[PDB]
Amino acid sequence: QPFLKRGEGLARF
Amino acid sequence: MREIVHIQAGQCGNQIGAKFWEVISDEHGIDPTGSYHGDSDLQLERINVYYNAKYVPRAILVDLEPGTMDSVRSGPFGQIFRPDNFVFGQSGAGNNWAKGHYTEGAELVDSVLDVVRKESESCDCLQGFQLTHSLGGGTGSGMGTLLISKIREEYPDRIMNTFSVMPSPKVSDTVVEPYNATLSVHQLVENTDETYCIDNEALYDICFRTLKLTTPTYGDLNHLVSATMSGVTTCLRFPGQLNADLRKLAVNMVPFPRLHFFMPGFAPLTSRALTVPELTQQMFDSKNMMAACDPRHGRYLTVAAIFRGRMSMKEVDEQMLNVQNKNSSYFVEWIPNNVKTAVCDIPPRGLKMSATFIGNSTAIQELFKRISEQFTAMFRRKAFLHWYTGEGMDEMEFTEAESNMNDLVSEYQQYQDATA
Amino acid sequence: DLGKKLLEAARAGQDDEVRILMANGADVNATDASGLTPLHLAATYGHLEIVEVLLKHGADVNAIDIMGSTPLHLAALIGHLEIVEVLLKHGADVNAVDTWGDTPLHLAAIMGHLEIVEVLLKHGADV
Amino acid sequence: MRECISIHVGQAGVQIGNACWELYCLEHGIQPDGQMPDDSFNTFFSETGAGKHVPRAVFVDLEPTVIDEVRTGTYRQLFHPEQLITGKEDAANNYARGHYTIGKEIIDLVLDRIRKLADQCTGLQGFLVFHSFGGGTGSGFTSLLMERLSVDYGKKSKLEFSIYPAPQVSTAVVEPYNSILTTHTTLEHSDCAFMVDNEAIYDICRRNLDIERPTYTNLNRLISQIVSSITASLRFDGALNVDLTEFQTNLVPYPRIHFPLATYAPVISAEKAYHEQLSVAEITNACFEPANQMVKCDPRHGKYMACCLLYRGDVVPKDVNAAIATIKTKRSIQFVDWCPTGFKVGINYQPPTVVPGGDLAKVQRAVCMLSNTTAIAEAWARLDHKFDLMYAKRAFVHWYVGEGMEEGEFSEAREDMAALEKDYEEVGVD
Ligand SMILES: Nc1nc2c(ncn2[C@@H]2O[C@H](COP(=O)(O)OP(=O)(O)OP(=O)(O)O)[C@@H](O)[C@H]2O)c(=O)[nH]1
Ligand SMILES: COc1cc2c(c(OC)c1OC)-c1ccc(OC)c(=O)cc1[C@@H](NC(C)=O)CC2
Ligand SMILES: Nc1nc2c(ncn2[C@@H]2O[C@H](COP(=O)(O)OP(=O)(O)O)[C@@H](O)[C@H]2O)c(=O)[nH]1
Ligand SMILES: [Mg+2]
Repeated sequence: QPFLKRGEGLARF
Repeated sequence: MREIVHIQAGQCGNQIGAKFWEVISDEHGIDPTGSYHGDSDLQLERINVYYNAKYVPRAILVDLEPGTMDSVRSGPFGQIFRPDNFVFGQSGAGNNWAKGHYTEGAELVDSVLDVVRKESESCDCLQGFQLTHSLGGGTGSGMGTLLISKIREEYPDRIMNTFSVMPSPKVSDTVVEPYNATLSVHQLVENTDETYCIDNEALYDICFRTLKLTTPTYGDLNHLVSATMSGVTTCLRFPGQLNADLRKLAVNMVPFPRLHFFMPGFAPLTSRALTVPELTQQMFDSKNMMAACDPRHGRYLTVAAIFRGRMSMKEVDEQMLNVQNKNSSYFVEWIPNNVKTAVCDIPPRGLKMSATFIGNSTAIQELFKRISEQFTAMFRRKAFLHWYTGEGMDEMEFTEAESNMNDLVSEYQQYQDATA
Repeated sequence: DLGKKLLEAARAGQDDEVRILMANGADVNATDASGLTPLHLAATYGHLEIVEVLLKHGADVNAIDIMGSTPLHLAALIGHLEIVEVLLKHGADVNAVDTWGDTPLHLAAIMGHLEIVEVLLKHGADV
Repeated sequence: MRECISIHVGQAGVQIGNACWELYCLEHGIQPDGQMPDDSFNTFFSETGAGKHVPRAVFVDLEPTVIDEVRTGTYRQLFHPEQLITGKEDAANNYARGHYTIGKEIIDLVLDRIRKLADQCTGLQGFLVFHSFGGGTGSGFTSLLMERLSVDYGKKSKLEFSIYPAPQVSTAVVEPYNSILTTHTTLEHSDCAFMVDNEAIYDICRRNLDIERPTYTNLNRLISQIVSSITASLRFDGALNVDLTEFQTNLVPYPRIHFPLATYAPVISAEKAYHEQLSVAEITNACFEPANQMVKCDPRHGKYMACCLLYRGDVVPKDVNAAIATIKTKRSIQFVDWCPTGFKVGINYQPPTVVPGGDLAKVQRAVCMLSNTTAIAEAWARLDHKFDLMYAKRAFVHWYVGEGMEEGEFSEAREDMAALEKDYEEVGVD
């Protein structure tokens, strides 16, 4: 299973 | 922006979500049948935000456990909900985040998103999503976060709001809860715009110490949650005297994208009306916080205060000002005017005057420290780790989430000590 | 190998397996690669009857894995009250510190196992 | 005639427009449906031929709630329906949403509607733009509109009436960022801008009208009284400021320093008991009292670049000259070095008008002084300081970068503001 990376949601801004 | 799409997942999610609809239905005069029986056009001006015209809540009920849909459907207001909106499985999540995020949850998630999608497409203009879930269990936590990420993928430009209950052993002495909540908090820092931290630890303490309840039940704690959720949504639901949606709120409350975890509060707490000084004092009191953090241990980045009821605005403005003036130390000085007040003339049921508090405080790191210490205690003895990896979940996700949450803690700490 | 079968049987709560394995000579103080014994694993997963059976038959109540974890550590951590009491009744080191500096009391406190916190205090736990 | 098109952008701009057009109708005897019992007010109203007078005005907001009230309210028949323009979701107090992501969705529609008004002008002078500094739309979409209008109407003048945010009147934490961003992008595109400090209007309603908590209506009717004072010359065929270009000529010797201070008198409560009407001298002296300024700042501190006095009502020219002469002997009026020191005088002889039943008493003579003074730099400095405090932590910046704006535009704007503060400092250094 691939998992969410740190800062991956920061890309939206 | 107008409409809000409500999602409730898991046991905790559905029980607080049900209580939320009862309170605000009563506030809007929507009866258990979906019939309007209110006494003022104010109650109906923004009914559209949470209801579809009889009035049907724009809510999607989700669980991997079957029985919780039975228990809400026969709940006090269980008939208002659209039947088609109930999306549930039979397996269950077994308090296992990885079952909720990756296996049992992944099998049910596309079915939910089809209901979400048809609720979205019916909206004039979509304002965002709000989710009620617990972080200590399996469905609300694991599948709730899977839903959050799916919605964020399909609606990248919409606001994601969450009311997330934090685990406390005082309420559920289940030792895998720090695992599930850390995995979830990782999801939350990346993918939500606003998260109200509903801390079961604080809920229990309030009920036990403040309310003098010897053995607080989920009904007692949910009483505080429902009142908190009514209060923080007051400006969405009642005519202002404020022209603002969820996005304008997020813009002004969140100075840094990851620091979007709010410490909600309420006054007066309950299970004679207060004066405006009383309201103001109690609203900033640690005892009134729904997150088990001492705000005098940190600093406020931003604060929103909502007063409900007929009251003197010049008294409110003065109370708020002297609190900031008398305790300037507790407020970050490089965000001018970061304490905002709004007032609504409609009070909640059974009350003449109330005040709801939304604080973006660096003291919330104490909540995450508490969870982190419990996660580290379990993780270092590697207990029950196979329950998760056995569902296909990489072990590295554990250390990844723990690192992200610990990064969150220090990020609060540096703004706590930043000077201007 | 009987030791590893016993280890698996203790972790899984297989009461009859534990008995039969022991009847065939299984090493009660077998260790896995990280030093965990059958008593560690039964204490961790809440298997009270196997805990008592292991201790009736020569299990080291104070065995430590690689990380200095005693069985009392793990039961105090996971929250197994009756097992905590049984380990103490058989002489578990109430003040044992593992490789992280933690006593069983401290793990009980961190996890909010308050009945266990009290039990350890009754049995001379330090703080 | 010599038409001016008024554009109202965002909530503040729409609601001030409502008050302004309400007052204009009263001043010219036009009814809420455009009817009334070659006229000079034809600059601001088209004339059909059935005697319907239609404001040369566009209302734009990125959400519909405020403009919906115009379409349903007392003046629902005053404006062309196609004049009132709304999107679906607003700029969320975010300049970048107003200027880039959301604003580009509707900018062409706004320009088409403006083009249709312009095509009904024989000799368009330019535009009057009303907007808040703090709003995502008022700041961000205004800047986009002003850039586009400079290209599509290259030789036309553009004037601004903009609302300066104040903690006492519903500001938000990001507003300072919005104020700087709009000011920087608009600066090269505006010939003259009149700033209204919400705290000054607030102060005046509280002091002069004894309104403890002024509503927007309270504030906007006062604002519209000053705005009407400023645009009267365009609607009554004046001798002074007879066209938009003349505002630059009369008030703005240095193009960047184009923010005159408005001081208005007298503001008198309609509830006050009978009293003698104030003379020309009395209302002229009041033009030099800080409490009457539209922007809070200390004029004693600054120097004047230009100064016009716009009188309305029962005002005899010799009495103006005597009052001004008295001022020059008694007040310390310093002009910057290379600007002529004459006051320019306009007199409109029509009685000043108030909304019937409003807070403002009807008076026999009123005056609005427009002074381009370096003292208003103090207001830019207040703004700039609030911007600096947040920006040093990059607080809230990510919201802007996520909506089509590059982070460098923040420092580019702030640098422009710093040069503007130095413009003020250097023009008035002894
Ligand atoms: N004086 C006055 N100020 C107003 C009025 N309406 C809003 N404001 C001010 O304008 C600023 C808020 O921006 P708005 O104009 O409401 O926002 P907007 O232009 O609609 O932009 P968005 O709503 O963010 O899309 C604040 O500083 C308010 O105090 C008004 O009617 N009169
Ligand atoms: C949809 O409901 C709300 C929306 C908003 C605000 C708010 O708190 C008072 C709300 O009620 C919960 C808000 C919040 C905080 C601010 O600064 C911390 C701000 O600048 C500004 C605000 C609001 N604006 C004002 C002038 O209060 C706009 C966003
Ligand atoms: N405050 C509150 N907490 C709850 C409620 N139901 C469950 N919880 C908490 O949620 C966590 C368990 O998650 P749960 O929702 O029951 O599991 P799920 O069904 O897999 O999402 C524990 O921390 C419980 O204390 C409730 O009604 N109110
Ligand atoms: Mg707006």
